[PDB]
Amino acid sequence: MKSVQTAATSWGTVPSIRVYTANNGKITERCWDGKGWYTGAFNEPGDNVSVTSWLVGSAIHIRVYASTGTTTTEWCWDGNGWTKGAYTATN
Repeated sequence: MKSVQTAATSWGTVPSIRVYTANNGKITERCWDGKGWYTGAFNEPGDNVSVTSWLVGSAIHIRVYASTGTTTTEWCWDGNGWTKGAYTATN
């Protein structure tokens, strides 16, 4: 059976949770901050997704690795929007 592919990260004690879903070439984001799931700003092409995040003090930083074919693009959240990161790999 086919299925979408997800990746998840969380932080703090509430917690905040972010769940990324790769579905038929598109990666979208659902978010929890303690009071209901909502659709996040992240929307980028990809058939596979992984994620990691870390705090610096109270500030969250998220890195999402979105892959199409042999190309993995890193997307970066550092508090004010998603930008493309420096990640490269020779796949």
